[PDB]
Amino acid sequence: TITYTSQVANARLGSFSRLLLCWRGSIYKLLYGEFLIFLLCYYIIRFIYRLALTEEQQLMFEKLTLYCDSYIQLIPISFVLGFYVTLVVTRWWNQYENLPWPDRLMSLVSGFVEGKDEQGRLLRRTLIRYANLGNVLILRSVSTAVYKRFPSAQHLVQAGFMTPAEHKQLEKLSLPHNMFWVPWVWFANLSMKAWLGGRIRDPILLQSLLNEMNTLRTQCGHLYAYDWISIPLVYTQVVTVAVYSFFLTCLVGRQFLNPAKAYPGHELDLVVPVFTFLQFFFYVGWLKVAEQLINPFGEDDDDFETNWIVDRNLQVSLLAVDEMHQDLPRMEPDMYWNKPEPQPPYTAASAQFRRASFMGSTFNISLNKEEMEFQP
Amino acid sequence: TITYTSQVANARLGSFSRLLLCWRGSIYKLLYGEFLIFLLCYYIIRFIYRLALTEEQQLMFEKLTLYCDSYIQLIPISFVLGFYVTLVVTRWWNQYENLPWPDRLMSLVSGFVEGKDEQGRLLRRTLIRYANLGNVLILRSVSTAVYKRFPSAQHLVQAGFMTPAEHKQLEKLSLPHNMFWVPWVWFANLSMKAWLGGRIRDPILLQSLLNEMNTLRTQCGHLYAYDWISIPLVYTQVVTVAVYSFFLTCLVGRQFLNPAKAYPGHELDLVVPVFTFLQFFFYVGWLKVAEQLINPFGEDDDDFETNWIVDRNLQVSLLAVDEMHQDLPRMEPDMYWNKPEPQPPYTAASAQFRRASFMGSTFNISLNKEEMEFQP
Amino acid sequence: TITYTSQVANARLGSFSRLLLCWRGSIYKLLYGEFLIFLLCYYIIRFIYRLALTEEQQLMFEKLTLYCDSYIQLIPISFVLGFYVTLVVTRWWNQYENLPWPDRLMSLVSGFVEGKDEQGRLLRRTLIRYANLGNVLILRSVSTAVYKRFPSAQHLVQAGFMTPAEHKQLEKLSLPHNMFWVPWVWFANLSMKAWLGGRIRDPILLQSLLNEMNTLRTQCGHLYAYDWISIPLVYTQVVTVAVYSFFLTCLVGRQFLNPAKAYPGHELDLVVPVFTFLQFFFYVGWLKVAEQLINPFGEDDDDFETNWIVDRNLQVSLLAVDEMHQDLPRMEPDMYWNKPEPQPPYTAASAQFRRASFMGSTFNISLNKEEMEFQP
Amino acid sequence: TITYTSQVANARLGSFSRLLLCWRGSIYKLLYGEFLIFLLCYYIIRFIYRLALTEEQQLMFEKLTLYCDSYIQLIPISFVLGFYVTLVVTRWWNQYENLPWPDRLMSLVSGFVEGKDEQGRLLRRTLIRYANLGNVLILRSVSTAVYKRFPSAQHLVQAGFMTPAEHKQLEKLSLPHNMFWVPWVWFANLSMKAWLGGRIRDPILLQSLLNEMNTLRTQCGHLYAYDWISIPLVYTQVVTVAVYSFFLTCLVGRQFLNPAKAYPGHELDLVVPVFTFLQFFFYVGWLKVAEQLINPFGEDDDDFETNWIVDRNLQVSLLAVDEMHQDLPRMEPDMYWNKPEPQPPYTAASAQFRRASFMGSTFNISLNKEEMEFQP
Amino acid sequence: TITYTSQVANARLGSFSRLLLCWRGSIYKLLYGEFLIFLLCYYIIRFIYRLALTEEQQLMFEKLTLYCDSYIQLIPISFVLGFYVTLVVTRWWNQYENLPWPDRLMSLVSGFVEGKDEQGRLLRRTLIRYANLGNVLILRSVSTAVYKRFPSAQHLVQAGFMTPAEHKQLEKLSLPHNMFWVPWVWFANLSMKAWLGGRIRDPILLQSLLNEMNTLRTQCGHLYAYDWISIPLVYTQVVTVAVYSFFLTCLVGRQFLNPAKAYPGHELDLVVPVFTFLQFFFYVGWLKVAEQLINPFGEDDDDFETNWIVDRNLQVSLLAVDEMHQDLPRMEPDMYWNKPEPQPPYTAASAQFRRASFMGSTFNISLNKEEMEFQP
Ligand SMILES: [Ca+2]
Ligand SMILES: [Ca+2]
Ligand SMILES: [Ca+2]
Ligand SMILES: [Ca+2]
Ligand SMILES: [Ca+2]
Repeated sequence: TITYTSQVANARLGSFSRLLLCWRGSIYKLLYGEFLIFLLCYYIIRFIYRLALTEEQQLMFEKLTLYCDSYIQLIPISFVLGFYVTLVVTRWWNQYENLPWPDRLMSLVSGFVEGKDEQGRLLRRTLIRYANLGNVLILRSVSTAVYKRFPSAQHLVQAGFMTPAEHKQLEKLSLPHNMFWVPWVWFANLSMKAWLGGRIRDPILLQSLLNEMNTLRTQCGHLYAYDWISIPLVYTQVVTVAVYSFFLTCLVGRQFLNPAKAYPGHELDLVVPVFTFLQFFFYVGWLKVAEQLINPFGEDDDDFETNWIVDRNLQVSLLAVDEMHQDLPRMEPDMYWNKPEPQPPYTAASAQFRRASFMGSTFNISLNKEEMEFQP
Repeated sequence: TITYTSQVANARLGSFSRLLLCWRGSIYKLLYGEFLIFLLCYYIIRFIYRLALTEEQQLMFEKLTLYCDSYIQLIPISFVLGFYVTLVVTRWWNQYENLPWPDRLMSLVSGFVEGKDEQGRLLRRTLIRYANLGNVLILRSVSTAVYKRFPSAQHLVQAGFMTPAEHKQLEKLSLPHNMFWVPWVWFANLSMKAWLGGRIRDPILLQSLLNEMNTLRTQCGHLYAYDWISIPLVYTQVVTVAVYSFFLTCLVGRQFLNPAKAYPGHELDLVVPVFTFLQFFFYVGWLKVAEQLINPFGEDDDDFETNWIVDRNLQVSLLAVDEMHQDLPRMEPDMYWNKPEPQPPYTAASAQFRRASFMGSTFNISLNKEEMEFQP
Repeated sequence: TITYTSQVANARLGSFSRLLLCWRGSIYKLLYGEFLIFLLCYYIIRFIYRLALTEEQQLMFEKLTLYCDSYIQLIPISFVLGFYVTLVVTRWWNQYENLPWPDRLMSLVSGFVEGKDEQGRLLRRTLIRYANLGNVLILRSVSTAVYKRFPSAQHLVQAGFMTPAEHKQLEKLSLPHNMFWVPWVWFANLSMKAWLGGRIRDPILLQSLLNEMNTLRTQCGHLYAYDWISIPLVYTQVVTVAVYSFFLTCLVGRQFLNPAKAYPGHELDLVVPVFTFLQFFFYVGWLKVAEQLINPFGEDDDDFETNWIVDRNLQVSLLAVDEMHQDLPRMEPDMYWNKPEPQPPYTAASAQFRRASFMGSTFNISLNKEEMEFQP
Repeated sequence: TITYTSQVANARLGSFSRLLLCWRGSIYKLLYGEFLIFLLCYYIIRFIYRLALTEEQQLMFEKLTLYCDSYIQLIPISFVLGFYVTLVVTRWWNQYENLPWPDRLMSLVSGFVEGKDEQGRLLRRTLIRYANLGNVLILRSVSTAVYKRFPSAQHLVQAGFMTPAEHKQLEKLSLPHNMFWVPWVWFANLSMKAWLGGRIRDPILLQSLLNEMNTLRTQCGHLYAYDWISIPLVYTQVVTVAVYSFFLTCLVGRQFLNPAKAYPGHELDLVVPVFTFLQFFFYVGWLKVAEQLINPFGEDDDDFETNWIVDRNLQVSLLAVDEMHQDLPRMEPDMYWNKPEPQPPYTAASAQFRRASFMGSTFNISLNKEEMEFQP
Repeated sequence: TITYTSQVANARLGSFSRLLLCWRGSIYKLLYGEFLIFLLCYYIIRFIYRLALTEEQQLMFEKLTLYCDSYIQLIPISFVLGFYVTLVVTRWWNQYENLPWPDRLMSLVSGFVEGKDEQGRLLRRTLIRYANLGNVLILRSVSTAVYKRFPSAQHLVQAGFMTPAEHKQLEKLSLPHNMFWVPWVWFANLSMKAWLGGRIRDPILLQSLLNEMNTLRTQCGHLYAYDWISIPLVYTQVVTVAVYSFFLTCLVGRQFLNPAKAYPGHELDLVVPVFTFLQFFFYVGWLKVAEQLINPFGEDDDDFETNWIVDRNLQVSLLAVDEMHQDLPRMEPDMYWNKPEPQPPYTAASAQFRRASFMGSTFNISLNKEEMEFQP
């Protein structure tokens, strides 16, 4: 993930132009190889035309170039690119929104599962670890970076996400499917056992715990669904062929012809086709947006930091359920204990951000005395 | 379903160009016959024009071709196709999202329904089987593959999805409607009976079970609604007529005219309309996307794997509710039992994915000593 | 509602072409009268120009055609139609999604409301009938077909949806508003009475029932809102004028002038404007899609089957709450009682749909021995 | 709000054409003044050009007209208008969807708040009046019509929405913010008091009441947010500048030049620029749609009927919570008491709407005996 | 945040025209510097071409001028700008919708947390302060104005949002991540303590409180996600490159060539490219919309008022949980105590807004005696 929120916080002079001096996750980094290939082919064709071709062959090549330049518009690359990229971006944000965060579940577990002793600590840690194990299983099934980190269940055991007993259990229940769903059944059964054993005081608390776990399960199922059901290959091929055919046509239709013939478009000859290169950047970068966002769990610069998410979730959930359980800061009267209208101060750099309350768009409407009189 | 997520994980050089080589569920497989027909018609017209027509006929044909060429417009067809395809793709993804997964309900059943004895086993299995039976009924109503697998309720009984007693009850209840709703009423009544018999210990747990079952029922109802209420036939015919009128006009407007006549745009006389064929590929593939995705439960290569979904749901739900009930791995302290900040290790292949935590976009904002001072 | 899902299940050769031979709910059926009027006007203008203009007249009619045919492009017909029809289709699907289905509420009632005696039967039937009565009241307020079926509350009483006592109570409560909301208050009060009388065993069950009933009420309110708040009249008029002015201009801009004049494009008199007719079909059908879907509760072929929905809902809900209450099939061990991995059989027609489970896109990633080794 | 649903129920001949004869909430009513100003400017410029200008001044004006006519483009304005109007319409429908309806809360209050005596009547009426008071406060904050009806809290007291005691309490609680949130705190505290006093029999019922009240609070907050956070003024100015620059250019670029000059675009002047006026109609009406819908709580014809909504909500909620409390129609067996399959009759006007049930798209598939046999 | 809802309440004459006289948050304020730079470059190029080039160089520049003009298109730029700006606007509205408001939680806390003594006051205030502290932590993480107001946790303690004990606890819990999640765990633990101590009378009320707190936590997590996962830098660079390349080509393509050369479209030599400047305004403002809305928490005119939101939330929540707890206005019969149909009066200004109730679109349908007769 490449973040430039701090850079684009305000709409300053050349705000988006300053972002053109970036390399990581940039259009240059994404399409420099394709641009080099296109440049090589373009200049190879140019040299072939100027040198190898005879006079009649050159005349035929010039007619071909004029014809290709005239027929290029008949490729609606922009229409298809816009629609396809919109679809890809929507799927990308949905896939992010389906990333499971254990914060709500961990707060519920810390609040509800009682016991400051070893048994209570173990129960809370086991529940949060089941949640994290399910999340990590789905993530390693759907993300190449997570898979490289944990290429096997033995790797998961060594990393601490799974105990040897849990690994042995997963083996006994093994079925010819992805077993990311097992930790949720484990969580349900362990929560029921805790409620029956008095560690969870009420069925409403148990139900809340299971509701949070089920929300996480739905998120993981959505991640699996996005991984499995790819965007239609036919649609992807349609967009790809459009872009590639456009630029393959440009390779012959944007060659500078010998000025001796003085064709309307080719009176002046400069070696570099600057506007063809600009079109290449525009269209191929538009395509690269989809090429990078189609699988947001790869190893691209703008792909999600799944490994960091996993590490942070483990740390935060374990800390919340173990060290933060029934461990609260001292409860004392606050700064505004007897202040009817608290007014937190402003710093010098923030004093200009003090605004009056907005009371509604009708607040400033002016009416006469007779206008406001109720009628019988 | 055709999956290429592995292939498109990273935005490598020519990633979509590599996908262009796939055959299954591809644009070539979808439109080769239509392309053959279009090519045959185009070249029949060409041969007629250049072999049979007299001089006057040829002059009239050239005038008509020049007249036709101006009519062809890309904007209207592009708009109609883009909107129709966007609607079709949105409906296709919604239809997938309405596929019922019994994971949440099965975890709830495994947790809440008590009893390791034969009666408890039977109760849990019957509940999960009612859920799966409703799912399979709707799926065989809406999916041709599932229907071919289970062409009759007797086939459902033979496959083990429905018992002879359940089949008899369904026949007794038969109404002139799709009876896919009966298993949900059965599930509600059986859950109420289990709660009254002490197998379910709390009405809160009963309510959670019924909420999950009702979510499944709503998903099945959405599947039925998508199967029943097709996209407006008028809209489908409008898009089809747009595409066919465009290409029928092309069949003449794109004919190469005798270059001797020195017509404005017909200098070069190639035998193949390369750009017209590229337009055919793009637009007919865009239409084929909607043709394939309009009914995602058919037998297309890109259609859903309803049979696999049914089998996996049955196996997973039965295992969870029967073998996984109150069967948990030993609860023991984990690797980070007394590690305040656990740090799971990284492998050699994943060490490059270790990232520092993102602490916010305002983190790096610099302020002076005076700027950070509160004012009264 | 015209269903062609079975026909468009697979993307076959001419899949959408075969849909052009349909009559009910078709473009021809929708716009044949408009096309006939346009054709009559066009051929009246042709005859007027060819046999009523002296010559200077003919010369000015030519000049008017060579002007209308050129400024015709000024109309943003495609943009307007696309953007308006997208909104119309979205509203149409939302209106369908707000159709109340009593399946969840009826399962909840059948389960929760206890008593196999006459009083229990009456209570369950009365609750489900209140739900159905509210649904039918809103449907007859918003749908012309349902109103024609039940043009009065006396008709509702004669049809069995409302009791004479309920009709008298409605007349007693009558306010100068649509009284479709009364059955929901009746349902809430009857459920409270049933809980107080011991027929409902728990406030949690009562809350679940009221949640389902309130979801139904929200759906009915959304139906009322869609009926009341029509799409902006200015927005509809803009698109209507855009289409009508375009096709009124075409009447004089797409005429075949005298070939003697040798006007460019006007040299050949084909009599029949094939492309003008194709454009008429395309655009007027794009507009007819919105015309038909703007009120999905009218009497068009593609409008919702509100009467069938009412009948099916009544029958299904009554059966579920009366005949199916505490009436379950015998609970016996299933076919896979002791089968760890059940595998339902495949028929000959479906054997090709047996697929290997998808284990994730990272499943086939290959790594070296050192790549998978954890580092310190 | 202008309603034409009954008029557009069926897609009849000229269904949308018949709507061009309406005045209220019409494009004519919205843009007639702008059209008159534009016409005056156009015919001032035309008369200056053919009268005041000298012989070479006319040539310069013709050159300017051609130069301007070249730069009049449809796609940029069309695209910006489409996107902006789509956003405006989405916000308009969301703002309607956030209008609070007290129906669910009133049904819950009537059911749960027990007691047919004076204390119970007062409690139920006070709760429903708190809900209505919050709704009215937000409505008078966000709607000009509601503000004009109730320009002060004293007006609210006189109208009966607030008691003098509630007005005094609001004055005591006065903060420098909009105080529409106070009635929700009042409702929560009164509900807790009622539960503690035995009037509400269960904390589950209390929770349901508070959930409905909080849903209403969220709707009111969304209304406040839409009132406060307007669409970006930059975006509005961009769209306005696009439209106005277009039609300011059209003032000179669409003048009828001298036909004798034989200019390509001007061989026949019609005095009245019919197509220019049609473009003005289309684009200015498209912009006026957004102008009217940007604030749907104004006083336009198509703006929401907030005053009627307030009146109806008050009347319906008070009736439901006071007169309909534990007042049910006599519970008696219905018409289909012992009818296994009820079939309500059809009138002569609706007999054609009787339909056979839809059993699924796979119902009609035909399979051979060998094809339907399960394989080992 | 710039509000003009009161200005655009009604669609009046020049409604959006009067919005062009605004400076704050205006297109002029956003793009004046860029327009100045573009103008300076354009006139530098013009002066060079007109006073420094020789005859042959001027001829070459003239040819390059038409070459550049031929290499300019509007369709792709409009398409990409429209889709990118739509995405940015959707994200902007989502980011606003994820701003946490403590209204529902504060009402629940005031209702449920019992006790008018100091312990109860302290408990309620501490819970509401935990919610506000979490909100403020996320806000200072994601918003530059809030960060400048509270550049440190010491600043938060000095402003009263955090106590010294809470600050010490946060330091003790410090992890290498954003610690904005700690207050939710604190809230859950304090709520559990309050329920166990009898301050919360029921686990149902506890569950409601925790559900509201978890909704706030989800909103804060969405704010963090929007701050962290920026829109793809490739997409941003693509849009920026499109716009900037378009105008870079325009710099030379829109130069006014020497009129003496009588080029196709350069007869006039207006010194100011009025239409090029209008296009600059249009497109650069369309881009500046996205530039301003990409980070809605900066310090732009149209950016959210996070500081005011924080202050208002603190004041309102503290008042609601402390002073408004069990402090209700006297419950007395209302104005319509025994009026079956209350009719609040209308003022002279709003008398015209009194409307008859909408009874549905089928209300005015007319039927015959035979038509409305039920059939056998
Ligand atoms: Ca990727
Ligand atoms: Ca299909
Ligand atoms: Ca209709
Ligand atoms: Ca308005
Ligand atoms: Ca900003």
